Amino acid sequence: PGFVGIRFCQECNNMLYPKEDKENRILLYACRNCDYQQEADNSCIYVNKITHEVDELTQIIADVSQDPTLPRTEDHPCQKCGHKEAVFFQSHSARAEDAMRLYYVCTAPHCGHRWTE
Amino acid sequence: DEITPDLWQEACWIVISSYFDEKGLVRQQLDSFDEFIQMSVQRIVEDAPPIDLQAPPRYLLKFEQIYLSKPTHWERDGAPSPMMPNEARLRNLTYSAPLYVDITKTVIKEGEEQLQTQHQKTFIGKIPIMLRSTYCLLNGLTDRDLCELNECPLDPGGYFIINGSEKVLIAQEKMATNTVYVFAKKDSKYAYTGECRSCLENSSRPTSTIWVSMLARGAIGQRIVATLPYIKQEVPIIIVFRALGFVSDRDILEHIIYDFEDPEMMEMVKPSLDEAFVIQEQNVALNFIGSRGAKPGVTKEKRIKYAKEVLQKEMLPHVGVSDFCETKKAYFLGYMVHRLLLAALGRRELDDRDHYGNKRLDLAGPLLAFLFRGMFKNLLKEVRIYAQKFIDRGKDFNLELAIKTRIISDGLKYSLATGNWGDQKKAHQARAGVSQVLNRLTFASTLSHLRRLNSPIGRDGKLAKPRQLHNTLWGMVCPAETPEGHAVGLVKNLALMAYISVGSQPSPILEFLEEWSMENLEEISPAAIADATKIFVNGCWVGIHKDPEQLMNTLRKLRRQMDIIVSEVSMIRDIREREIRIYTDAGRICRPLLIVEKQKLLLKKRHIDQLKEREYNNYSWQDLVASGVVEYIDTLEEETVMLAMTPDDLQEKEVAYCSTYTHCEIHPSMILGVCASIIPFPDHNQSPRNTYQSAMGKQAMGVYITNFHVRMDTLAHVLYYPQKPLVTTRSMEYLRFRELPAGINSIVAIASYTGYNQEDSVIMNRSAVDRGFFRSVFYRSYKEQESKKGFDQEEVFEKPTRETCQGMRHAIYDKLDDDGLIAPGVRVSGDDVIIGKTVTLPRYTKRDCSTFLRTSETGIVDQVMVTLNQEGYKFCKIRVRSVRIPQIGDKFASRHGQKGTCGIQYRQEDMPFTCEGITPDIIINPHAIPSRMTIGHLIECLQGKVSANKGEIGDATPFNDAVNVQKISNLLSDYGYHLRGNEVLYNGFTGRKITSQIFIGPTYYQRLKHMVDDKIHSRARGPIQILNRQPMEGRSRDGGLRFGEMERDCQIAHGAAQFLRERLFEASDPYQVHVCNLCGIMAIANTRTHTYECRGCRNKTQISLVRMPYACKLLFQELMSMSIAPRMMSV
Amino acid sequence: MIIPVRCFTCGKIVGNKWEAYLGLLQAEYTEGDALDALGLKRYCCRRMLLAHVDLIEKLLNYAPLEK
RNA sequence: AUCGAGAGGA
Ligand SMILES: [Zn+2]
Ligand SMILES: [Zn+2]
Ligand SMILES: [Zn+2]
Ligand SMILES: [Zn+2]
Repeated sequence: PGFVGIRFCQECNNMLYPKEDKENRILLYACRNCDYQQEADNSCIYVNKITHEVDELTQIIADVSQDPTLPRTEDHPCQKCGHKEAVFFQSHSARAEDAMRLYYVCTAPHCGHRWTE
Repeated sequence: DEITPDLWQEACWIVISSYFDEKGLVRQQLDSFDEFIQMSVQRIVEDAPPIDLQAPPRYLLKFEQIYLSKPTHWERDGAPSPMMPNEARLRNLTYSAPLYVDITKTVIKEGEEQLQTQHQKTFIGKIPIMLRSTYCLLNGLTDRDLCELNECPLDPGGYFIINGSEKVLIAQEKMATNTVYVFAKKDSKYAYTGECRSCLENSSRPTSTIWVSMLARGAIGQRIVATLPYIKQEVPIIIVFRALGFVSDRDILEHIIYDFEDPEMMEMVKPSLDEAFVIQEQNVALNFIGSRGAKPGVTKEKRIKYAKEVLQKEMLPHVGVSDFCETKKAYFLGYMVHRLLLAALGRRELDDRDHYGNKRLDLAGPLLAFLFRGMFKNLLKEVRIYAQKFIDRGKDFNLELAIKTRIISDGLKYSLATGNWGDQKKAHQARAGVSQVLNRLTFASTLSHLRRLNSPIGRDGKLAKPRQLHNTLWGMVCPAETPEGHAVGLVKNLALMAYISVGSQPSPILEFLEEWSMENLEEISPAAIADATKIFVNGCWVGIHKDPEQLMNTLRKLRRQMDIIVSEVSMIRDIREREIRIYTDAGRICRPLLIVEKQKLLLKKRHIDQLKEREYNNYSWQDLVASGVVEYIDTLEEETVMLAMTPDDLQEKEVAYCSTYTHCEIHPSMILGVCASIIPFPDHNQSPRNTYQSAMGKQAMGVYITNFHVRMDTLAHVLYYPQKPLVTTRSMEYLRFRELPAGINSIVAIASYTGYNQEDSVIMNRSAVDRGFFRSVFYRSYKEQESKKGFDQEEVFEKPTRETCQGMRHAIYDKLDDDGLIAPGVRVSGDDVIIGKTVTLPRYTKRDCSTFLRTSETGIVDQVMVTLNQEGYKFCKIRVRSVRIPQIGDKFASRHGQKGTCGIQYRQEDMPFTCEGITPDIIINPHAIPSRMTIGHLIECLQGKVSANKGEIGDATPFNDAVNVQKISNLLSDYGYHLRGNEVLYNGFTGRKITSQIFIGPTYYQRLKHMVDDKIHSRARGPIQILNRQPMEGRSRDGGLRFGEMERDCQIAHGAAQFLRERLFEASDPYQVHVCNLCGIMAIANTRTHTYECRGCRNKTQISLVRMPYACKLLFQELMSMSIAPRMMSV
Repeated sequence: MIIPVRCFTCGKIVGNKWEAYLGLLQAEYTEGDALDALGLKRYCCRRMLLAHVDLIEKLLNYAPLEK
């Protein structure tokens, strides 16, 4: 499914709101400030992930490998570069109950690969 | 090169000693005051606007320079003389220096007829001076020079003398400013709230708090609002953004959402956009803001102007208050919204209110600056009125007469004298407890009071969260020293190496960031903020950077080289969120730490070598800091630091814990404060015991100060024979406990002997007490002055006479001299007269107003001092001396929370004795140990036995693996004693051996201020209060004890109705009234003529006598005052 | 402030030993050996000499009240 | 003497 992003008008740079064209029976995205309209390409207007199945690997950034206060391990080598050392840490993010899961990051500079066991 | 472990315990303590040679214990007070005088006063004077006044001629009156001379005093003749602090203490003067300001008045009328007149050094006020500060006459003086001036060289200073009273400013905690803090209140309409107490760099107004909240779920989604200052209605964030000139939704989300690939943030901001679509231009948004405000202008023009002024001045002043700053303010408000969304999306943690990285300590300097801003503003106002009333007449005026200097002088003096921190008129809005009377009971109490912090949460509050010992207090606040009463956790104490930052300007840092590859916030495009790292300086988002790591490396190198970045500047890199926050402001508590290389200290052996010869090569602490070997780390930068508790942690281990440390503790024992640093083996006690000792070291007797012979303190206790502890910690070398100790090493036996030490009591040796054991002298000072306020009535010191004086007690006045003052060396008993003062009447033409002794004292007059007070009438101080020999009921304590009163005193033949005839000085009960778990008491006793038998001083420093109980026992077994400190004792009464071998040895005991003779009190028909005819309150008033509500309830449960009536009616306030039997209202009785009548009912026969408490009669009359008719109906 | 006259515990005279104790200490005795030289064998009297702080020397840094 | 504030004790 995936989320749906906001899209803005091409004239007033205000957000385009959803609207339906009965004549063609087709979804349109129209600005309620100017008189711009656009043919939608997703057909989905709203998405709620109640389960919150978020891949926290996307929230991690490689720069965290520079943190002296994070633990490092030599037991989980990097699959992308083969570096031995890697920092690991827990989710520590709200809305995540099973947050004892460990996320690893490669400490090699300019690799910054992130993964999970 | 490397310091090996075997040398480490020396090296670290050498380093610590260097610190205390450089800084001292009251460095925060002195540095705060020095910054206030050097910078804050000048900034406050210059930041005031020039007062332009005109009817025509006009005058600006610009203040340009300040001059603070040394403290001086002006006599009645007016001769300025340098005033010494001891003279201020004795004469009840205020140790203040005059502040002169240069004023420039230029006349501008017309025709370019301009001429400037400059009044150099216009006396603008008097500022009280902190002792031992740069502007103190005791500055830079040697110990010989201080002793020449009758000053103690060990006196730390750090306090003011206001009217002879030593006042100490307590550091006040407050939430840090210019920082966004996202909290979540459980019981509120908002789910999340992001607040920012914003305040411009050079303070001129209070903190303007701005909130950016999210409405709790349950229209369609979660709406973001903004509670702007001076506006009593929530305002949507989009409206605020449009009012700042950002009308397009794309621009607003460019400022709020920096990563457009994230639909979660987008959908969570979408409700706010959907709620603000009808408003789409800047003027309409400003009109909406003005309309939602509490002063809605009928015309939209003034509404828009008011909204403009609010959004430019009151909204986020720290971002900038000038015009054209709307871009910076928009970026910052978008950052606030971003932080709120990150909290609501769970991507960031809520901020902790208790984190000391989020707090600031308002010290003497920044507090006196708040006072000085208010007082200088009031002064400029008064000058404006005075000059206006003259130029309205079209003539010149004298600014010297316009400047009524009493504003600044009396304001600072009043505020420091009372503690009510604020204007004297706003005596209830003002916050008390600042500026307390310095505690001079013992040197530890003085040091701790000078290192005292205060959390103004309010003692009434019963939420334990602010009282809890937060994790972040480590190294900054003593974990132990805190009052155990109603202010647990609120009143705190600095740790020994804790340094509160004094403040610095961010200008050099900002300039270097400009020269460096940082990009300003107005010059960037928002698309760059995604991957870039934000840079905040003192809360202001100033720009962004691309490689934060090597930026942090550069900045840390710069700070460690004492380059443009000064040592107290905090530089935190948050990595997961890409902020780099730099702080230079004041109030940041920090502590020094040893920097660590790859896995090595930078403190090599050469530094220890140069520190050992500190007194020859002038290699000091500052050279250690300048070498890049030591660093001050604040609470907020500790979050990014990986500490080593000892260099042993830097060793490569079979399983490495960290292997990437960045700093090291100089010594862990520096987490303790002044009073906890006296506890020996505090890591072998239960922590409440350490807290109770930290409180009880402050009531311990000793020698509170070396120059006690010249001080006329109201109360002072000096121990005859203070001793340094046989078992000491390495921190007391800097507390000067060895030079001014507060106890005696007592041979204490923990035993059950006769039962007179049960339940926290002690048996003392009467023979030891006869030899001066724990004997003290109590000095009490009485002050008096003869006031010639007016010719109506004048007081005068003179030996009263029975024929002229009226209110002359039956006590004899023969001890007085013709001058009316008793002489030193005269033995004075209770109720005796020490000063004969008589006041002229309007037993004729003069009444007796003599000063008696505080009753039941029985001392000897130590000395009498006569001088003139500020206004200049005769002023007397009499110090009376009373020897306090310890007795049954006097409170004693060890350094482990083991307090108790003397149960009984036995002579040396009555006490139990060892085979070599050693009797204990004190016997304490074994039952005081097990529940309390004060094993430090036992280890100290054993170590003290070893120390006394070996001829050394035991090392009881808290965390010392080179000293454990087995080593001490092995040492003690070498001196012919049982290795565990037990001995066979013999019964003193019968001489038989005691079956159980007793644990006996030297322990450091303290005699506490709480002697029974100052507490014993009795009453039998004494004086009564005026309003309700009940016994007075207090020993000093000869008052009665309160039979309270709980006593009433207890006696009701007992069923003792006559005893209850005796206590609550007959022993307190018996009274009689006459009541009308018809209306039940108190009648008029005339018992001499026997005529009783009620004016109400116009009867004089149906009156009844009623025996009621006087308080009940007073209650009924105060109800009749309220138009209530309490009718006592006797039928 | 000044060396006590007697030991608080036993009553042995220690008042005449403070000056000798200091003279032995400047003679490069250890505190234990100095206390042994003065005949303080019970750890109570060793406590008296070893834990004494001569504050009177600091009180004599102030000029008296009369010249 | 009154009122307030502060510091303490249990
Ligand atoms: Zn549009
Ligand atoms: Zn990798
Ligand atoms: Zn009546
Ligand atoms: Zn002895």
